[PDB]
Amino acid sequence: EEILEKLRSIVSVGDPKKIGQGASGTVYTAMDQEVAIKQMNLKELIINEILVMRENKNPNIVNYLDSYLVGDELWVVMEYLAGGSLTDVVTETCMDEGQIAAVCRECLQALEFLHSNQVIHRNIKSDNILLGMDGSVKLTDFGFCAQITPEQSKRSEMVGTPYWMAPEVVTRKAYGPKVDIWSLGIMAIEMIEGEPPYLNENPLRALYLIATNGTPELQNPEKLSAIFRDFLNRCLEMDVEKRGSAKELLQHQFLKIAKPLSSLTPLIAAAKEATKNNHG
Ligand SMILES: CNc1ncc2cc(-c3ccc(-n4ccnc(C)c4=O)cc3Cl)c(=O)n(CCCN)c2n1
Repeated sequence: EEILEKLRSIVSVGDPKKIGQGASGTVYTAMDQEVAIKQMNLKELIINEILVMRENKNPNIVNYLDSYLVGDELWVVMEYLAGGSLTDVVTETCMDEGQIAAVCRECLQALEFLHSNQVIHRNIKSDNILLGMDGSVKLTDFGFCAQITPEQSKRSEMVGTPYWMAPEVVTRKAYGPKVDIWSLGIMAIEMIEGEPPYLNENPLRALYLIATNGTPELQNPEKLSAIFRDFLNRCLEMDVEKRGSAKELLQHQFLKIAKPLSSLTPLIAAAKEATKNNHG
């Protein structure tokens, strides 16, 4: 009806000329340069995702291309980043603080371009971090994003992935763009330990634990620099006022030891090889 008609007007009807799959729905790679195209069988959430990315292009954000659809079902074409996801790196390799810092910088820069444009991601995690072969870092999957306004600057709906969700979100309190900061802090734990806290627990158990403990403890804090140790706490602070911002954290001392983005290309190569080991 109405909402489908609005989406119909955004979608192009030109000339449309394989990752495999597939969660909601399936994602492929094709030839019409190398691209990535998703298929969903058919809503305002789709419209919001397409609009936010179409109207907020950035080198630190995976680039939108075009939109098509047959009868129902829908096609979103976007660029392809060949280095894969950060999840493949954090789960198969060890990152030094220099490499961990470099990633956080690119992510904080991607969060500063968003927070200043009244946009909260709300689903920051390593799975939603994609890598270029040159070690470039880009944010993806904005299906959970929420645009804020001068009149309404906060929200109260429970959205995101449990293990990366800030306490104020799981306790159904009002929150802002600093939930992307907590999620960044959890993603830093990924780059240290391989997993977010409580990953062995089921998602509901994790939520309960996040409400209880608040700030999560690292398995081996003594293996970290006092400057990295400081960066984490500035991300994982309970008080929203005390917790750092994308702009504020971009000027942190931990990001000065950031290695060149080229230093992430051996991590990528390792991830690629380890992805081959798991199959054979
Ligand atoms: C591996 N390189 C790589 N590089 C780029 C991508 C891009 C996407 C990707 C990301 C977002 C969208 N998108 C955009 C706007 N509105 C909607 C409804 C939508 O689905 C489509 C794709 Cl195809 C995508 O889904 N993947 C798959 C893994 C991340 N989800 C990608 N993988």
